[PDB]
Amino acid sequence: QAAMGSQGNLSAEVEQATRRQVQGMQSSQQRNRERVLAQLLGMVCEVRPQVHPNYRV
Amino acid sequence: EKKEKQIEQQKKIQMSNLMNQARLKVLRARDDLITDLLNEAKQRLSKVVKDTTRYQVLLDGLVLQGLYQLLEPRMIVRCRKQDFPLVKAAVQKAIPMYKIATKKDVDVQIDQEAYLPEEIAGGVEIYNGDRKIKVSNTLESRLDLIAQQMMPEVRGALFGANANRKFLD
Amino acid sequence: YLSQPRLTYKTVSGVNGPLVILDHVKFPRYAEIVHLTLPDGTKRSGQVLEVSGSKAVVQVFEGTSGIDAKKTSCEFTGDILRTPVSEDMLGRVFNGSGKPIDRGPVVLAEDFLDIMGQPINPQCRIYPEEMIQTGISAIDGMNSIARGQKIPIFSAAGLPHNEIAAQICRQAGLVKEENFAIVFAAMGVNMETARFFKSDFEENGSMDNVCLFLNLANDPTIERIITPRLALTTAEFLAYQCEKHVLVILTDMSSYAEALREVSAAREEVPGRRGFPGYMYTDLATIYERAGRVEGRNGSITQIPILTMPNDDITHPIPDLTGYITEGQIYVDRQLHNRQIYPPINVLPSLSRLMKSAIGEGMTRKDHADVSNQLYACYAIGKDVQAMKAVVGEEALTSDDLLYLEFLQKFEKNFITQGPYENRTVYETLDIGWQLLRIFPKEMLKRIPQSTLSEFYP
Amino acid sequence: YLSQPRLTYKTVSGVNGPLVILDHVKFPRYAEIVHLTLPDGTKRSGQVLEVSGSKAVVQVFEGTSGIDAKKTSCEFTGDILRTPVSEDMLGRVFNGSGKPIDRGPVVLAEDFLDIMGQPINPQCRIYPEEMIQTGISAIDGMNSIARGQKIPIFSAAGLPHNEIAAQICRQAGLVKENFAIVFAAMGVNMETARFFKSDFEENGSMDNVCLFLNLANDPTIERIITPRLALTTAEFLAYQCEKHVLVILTDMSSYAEALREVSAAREEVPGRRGFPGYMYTDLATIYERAGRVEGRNGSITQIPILTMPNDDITHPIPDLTGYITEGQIYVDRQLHNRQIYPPINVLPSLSRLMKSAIGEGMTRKDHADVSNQLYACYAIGKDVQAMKAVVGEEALTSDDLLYLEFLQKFEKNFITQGPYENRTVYETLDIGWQLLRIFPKEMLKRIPQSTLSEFYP
Amino acid sequence: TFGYVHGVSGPVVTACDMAGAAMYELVRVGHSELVGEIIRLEGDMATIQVYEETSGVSVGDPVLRTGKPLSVELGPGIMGAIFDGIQRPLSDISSQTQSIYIPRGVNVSALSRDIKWEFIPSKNLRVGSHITGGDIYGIVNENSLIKHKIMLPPRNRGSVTYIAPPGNYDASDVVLELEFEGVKEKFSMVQVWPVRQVRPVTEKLPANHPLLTGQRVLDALFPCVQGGTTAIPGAFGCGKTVISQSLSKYSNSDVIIYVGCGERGNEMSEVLRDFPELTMEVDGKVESIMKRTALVANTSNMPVAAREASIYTGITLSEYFRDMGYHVSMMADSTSRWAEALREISGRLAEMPADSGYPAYLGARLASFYERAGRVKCLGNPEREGSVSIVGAVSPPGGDFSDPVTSATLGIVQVFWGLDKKLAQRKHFPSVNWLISYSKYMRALDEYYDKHFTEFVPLRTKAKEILQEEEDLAEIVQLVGKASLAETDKITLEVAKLIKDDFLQQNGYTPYDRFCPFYKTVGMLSNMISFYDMARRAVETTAQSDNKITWSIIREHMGEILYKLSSMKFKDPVKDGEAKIKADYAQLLEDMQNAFRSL
Amino acid sequence: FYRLKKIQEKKKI
Repeated sequence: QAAMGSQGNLSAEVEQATRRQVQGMQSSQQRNRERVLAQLLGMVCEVRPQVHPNYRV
Repeated sequence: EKKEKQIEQQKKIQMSNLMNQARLKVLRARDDLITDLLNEAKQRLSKVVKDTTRYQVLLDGLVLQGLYQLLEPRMIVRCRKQDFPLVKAAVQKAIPMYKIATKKDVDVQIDQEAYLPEEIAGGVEIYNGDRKIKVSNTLESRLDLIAQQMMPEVRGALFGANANRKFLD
Repeated sequence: YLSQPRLTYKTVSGVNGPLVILDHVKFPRYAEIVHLTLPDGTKRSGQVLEVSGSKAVVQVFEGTSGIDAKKTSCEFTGDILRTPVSEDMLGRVFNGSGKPIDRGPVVLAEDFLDIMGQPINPQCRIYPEEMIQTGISAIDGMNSIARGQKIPIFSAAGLPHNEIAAQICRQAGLVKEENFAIVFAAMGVNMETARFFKSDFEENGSMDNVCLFLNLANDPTIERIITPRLALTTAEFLAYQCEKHVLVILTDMSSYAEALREVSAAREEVPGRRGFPGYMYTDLATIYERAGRVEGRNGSITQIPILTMPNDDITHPIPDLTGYITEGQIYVDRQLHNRQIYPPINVLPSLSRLMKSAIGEGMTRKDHADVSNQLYACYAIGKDVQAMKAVVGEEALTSDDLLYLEFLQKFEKNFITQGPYENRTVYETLDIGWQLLRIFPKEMLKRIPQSTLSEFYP
Repeated sequence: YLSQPRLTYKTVSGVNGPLVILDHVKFPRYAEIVHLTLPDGTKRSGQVLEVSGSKAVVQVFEGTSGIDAKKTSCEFTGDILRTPVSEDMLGRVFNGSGKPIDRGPVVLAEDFLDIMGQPINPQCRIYPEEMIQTGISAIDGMNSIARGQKIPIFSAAGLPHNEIAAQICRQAGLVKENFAIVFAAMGVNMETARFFKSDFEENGSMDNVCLFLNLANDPTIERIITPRLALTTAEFLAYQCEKHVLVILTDMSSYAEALREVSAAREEVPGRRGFPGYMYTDLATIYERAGRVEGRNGSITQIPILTMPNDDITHPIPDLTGYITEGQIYVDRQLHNRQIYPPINVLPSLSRLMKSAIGEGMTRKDHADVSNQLYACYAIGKDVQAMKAVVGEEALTSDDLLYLEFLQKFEKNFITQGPYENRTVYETLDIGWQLLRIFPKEMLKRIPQSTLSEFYP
Repeated sequence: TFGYVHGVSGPVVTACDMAGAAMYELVRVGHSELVGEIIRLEGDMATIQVYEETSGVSVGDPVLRTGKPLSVELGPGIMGAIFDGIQRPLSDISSQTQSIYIPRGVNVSALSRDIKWEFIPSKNLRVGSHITGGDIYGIVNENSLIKHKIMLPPRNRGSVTYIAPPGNYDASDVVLELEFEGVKEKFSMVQVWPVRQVRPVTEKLPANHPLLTGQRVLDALFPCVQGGTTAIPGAFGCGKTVISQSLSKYSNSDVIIYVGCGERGNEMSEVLRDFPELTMEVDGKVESIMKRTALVANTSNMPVAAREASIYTGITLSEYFRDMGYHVSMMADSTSRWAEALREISGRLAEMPADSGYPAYLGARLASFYERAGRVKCLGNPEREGSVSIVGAVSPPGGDFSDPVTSATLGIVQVFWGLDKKLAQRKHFPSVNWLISYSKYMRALDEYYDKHFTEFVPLRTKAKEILQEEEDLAEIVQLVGKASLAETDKITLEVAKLIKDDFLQQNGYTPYDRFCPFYKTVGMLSNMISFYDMARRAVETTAQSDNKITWSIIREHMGEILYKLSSMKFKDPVKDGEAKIKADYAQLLEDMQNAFRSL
Repeated sequence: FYRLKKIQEKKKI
């Protein structure tokens, strides 16, 4: 009986820990998602067409 | 001792299961955040597509890239029906560049029957003469390629570096 | 770094069991990775093995079924197989191919690394010296293991090598980090073995510190070629970018050799011994040379494969070639298991490189190695007496022969006999050895130095 | 019914061993029979083994020699091999390929049949249970022969297996009939053929005798076709005339050797001792044509005779013989050195049909338990004799003396038998009981008590 | 489209005009349609394994293509029938052709569509419900004993739109209608399933229940469990077929699938003649075991290729009857036949041979076969639980255990029953080599004994050591005569002799020993070990006495008791209550105690 | 020997 009580208590503790971690991760994504997305958008614009290096004539 | 060790073993089993479930939930949440970021990227590039002036420049660049990747006498193009006026001029501009770059001639046609479905944000496709070889130079595939290349930097930015990463090499 | 739009073909010109032949591919690259789409929505992957002119040979890890000529598509990446690698791979189980097998998500790519790894300068290796406590009198003593060594296990069919693996896992430690991170991979095994391993790890609370790869007998055999490297890359990343000590377990390399045989036979190369390709020696050298310490860092890898034995021929090609690479080997014997000995280990064929590790100056004690050698010699002579007794009657036995036989039964019944979970201190094992030695009068112990004999025999 | 003419090609592209390569063949058919014409007037025949494109391959039954690329011609019947069949074969003698050799006419075929036969539906076939009276104590007592059953006769060089065949076919009977005999040789010494013919003439039953002959001087490859023709004749008689047919083959070892030669020419995957890997299917095809069939009173019994290369039994030939037949008889050279006319070793000679024709209502109530007790006693006798060979004589106990006496009387009376003697099963069981009475009542642990009370005195 | 034959060589066929072809596709060859399968493709040419005899096929014959792989059919009426290497209702074929033989290109439906069945809808099915496939939705009394249960296959779902009422219904009649995304798919009582696939399951479960067999030696020393895997290698001629038949006749299972590959049809006719007469009892109703068995025979003389189809069809049917929710087992006969067929096929294809000519992937295929057995939790919202056991027979060439077939086989199976030819030659019919056999399921059964036969557990242990000591002493007997051993050694030899003569010997054809109940076996073992205990106690107590007892004195004093010990096994299970047998054994034990007290 | 024969046979192409 005490063991199931402690199981419930540990469930509360771990779910609180997961909530805290989720909040921290959400903030960490928020603070710089815009800058990262801008960098990726810059990455998907520069083409530079070129011939295969080994292609011969 | 039998009853005591059985009870303790069951307790350890339950504790370990709880830890595993917690870690799995955390990782699932991280994956959800990453997928939402990818969705935002898709919406932003959808917005970017509407700017026609830069769209034509990117279209010319991608077309030339495809032509240089294929390098065959017979070629076919495919694109969304509504964007055909841009791609025809793109081909007309790109042909002399290819001729002066490869020192070789090429016949190029545009598919007047098939067109890329509307769900494609933008891009083009190319085929050889026999429609056996193709190249999918679309915005979606390029996005996915760049993402699969650039996951590590994105993770490092959005969640910090690993403390236990004592050495890069 | 970046790449250009990937190529696609629909030119499947051949199919031969686990192989596919293509044509008219521009600038093929050796060992490139490709993605195959069948006429239905299923997706797979393969690796290149041969290139000549415009011909590309590939092998499908997911088996060949439903492939045709005019509808199959293939796609070409840029580079060799580079796999994600992260410290979070602990607590995560996968299949042979590395795809997540539990309910969790795809591994977040902390960093990309080459599957083939990278050669290491011999200068930079550090000789392993830290002897390991295993809690098994058979292992410690005559065949103690330093951290960084690469000892295999030899096991015939139906012997309890799995229990030995579990026992060494639970009893891991050092002679006095407090444990090791376990990178365990399984190759073509029945469900019972996987259940046993998973349940045992779960009971001991070691899911927090173990990463599993599971390749079962019902999965296609082709992915067995890749699976061990997928284990070892993660192992070496944890050993050289986190300074975490690692004990990496492999098992049933016979199936890996079988997969190599499948590929070689499919490719019609010149067979060597018993249908095995000749270069499989170099291949095994590649897969075993991933242990040892290194200066400037901490942590290492301790390699322990398990080897299933065709019949009982020690002189079979697989065990022979593994004998030329691994410094030592531990032998599991069928006769002892028939005579109900839970760790059925024959000391005679076994051997390890402990001559410099376990000495006594900071290690167990001075008399250790001498005691071990004396026990080994005594056991050998005892087996000789046992052979002698099988010929003639008991009348011809002298006092020496009775002493040797009596020693044999006592040593077999007490020293080697050891139930599971029964951790034994090294000093306790040496004391048991001393008790066994005391049976013989002191004069016949020739190997023992005189000073040690006076000191410890009484 | 083919009303169209046959084609006559001349494009003999190549030759290699017993094979011939043809080309420009229009729509070749698999396993098709081809007649040949040499540069001179001789004639031959062959069969197709593989085709590809316009190319083809033809194995020659008579062997290849003096074959020209610019003179020979070949003719296609456009059909699988078929053979004439008629009941008139009785009283007639042929060589391989069924060609007459008795100075007689070509067979007046009532019908035509496929050489390869056809599988028999397992539903339709009926299990055999009719015991056969052989007159020999080792075959009826210690074993059983049923109508429809198949069983070989293991042997070696110089053993009197031919005499065993002579006696078994001579005085075949039923416990309480025609038994049209077929007898096909495979590359054997002609003297044995003359011996068998003389024995058949002695028994004066040539109304029932069909013979297919193959001396060793005949082409090796033809032996592959020789047995199937006899089996086809047996099938015709069994399932279209209600004739109870017995069949005998002198030496399948020659068949195995010839098949090995063909395979070695064809570079096929080897097996044990470089033998062809697919003997299993072939030998099964040869032997499967036996048993009984529902709704018809015919039957087929097979009695092949095998010659081991030497005393070994683990050689692949007998090993693949073992799986097929439901029993086997063994002939021991050692017993032949003891001058016993039927030198039969009972121990290695089980019969898998000792259930459906044994017991009360078939032979007698106390049959099977007597057989089992005799087996056990003989085995114990062999064991104690082996022990005596080393330990000596004074160290042996009374029971050992009893077992030795049992062995001596059993070998003197039971197996010993005249060249023409014919014992009923009942007197064989009587002799067995007489032998068993030597032991005390309590020592027969293989027998239930009721039978012991019933038959011991 | 069509194809045209380019070449033939035995059971293989090269073809052309197959550009759109896919591999592992079925194909029909020749004017007379012969079933086939694709194995290899180059360009538009292909390679075809033909399951029928090859003869009379010419260059250019039509080659019809189908868009499906090999598959079978599942539904009522399967029980009690016989099938060829492919699904073909042999009895219906013999009736149809009205001929003894089987035509080469005969075509008959797997199951007759003209047989009605009394279908009852499941009581919990209401209109609009969702079942997500793999779910029971009916029931059928296809025969008196087993109740065949209809289940929607997996990969299928939707809302209910119509359920038929109870009544009689022929096959190919629409019963259930579902509509998932605005598309309404119908279903009939007969489903299909690809042969080479594996039906998924909800979960797997560990082996936890014993599989009684009736044979004394197996159940006493090396028992198998339900869901288990077993192998019985044996020299050529040891009565393996008899072990398989006895197991099929007296198992604990519910449906048994006997697949005899590469065998003599005479055994099949014997089985057909025997099974109808032999009966058994469920819930007070006696009926023939033929109803709870299904047969699939492929005679040796039949085409070689069909063996593999036979082996796969057996496991597919048993897996269907596992999802059905029962316990089942199968007699896989002579897998080496399948190996030989594969060897021939590979050799004709000119692949790179491996050890002993067999192609390399034999072991992989054997693994893919063998893992498909075990206890499982099944799909379907009504909770179901079943199991499948495999009992393979192997016949290595020459009786040796060095050929690759057995070497590969032993690397997977958990329990092994080697058969020694020497025992068979001396008429010891259940020829089991106790010295080399081993079972890995010694664990996970101690609790079953704890709740039923707790006393039995140490008895077999003691038996093992007495046999082992006999073996260790036997060579010393062989090279050194008697009269050099202590009394304990001689009495142990005698006890081993008694164990061999009685406890091990079992004659399956006698009425009194055709099947041994477990209680009989444990009673016998208890009696024998009690004898050994009392005799050893008697000799050791008198070891230091001036009147030390010898084996001869014991034998003369109580020889009649030894006869009783030998003869206790002559008791029927029927016409003799268990109480009577137990009383007799207790009485004999009391007599033995009296005889030991008198000394 | 058989393996070697087969590899030579294939090499003849």
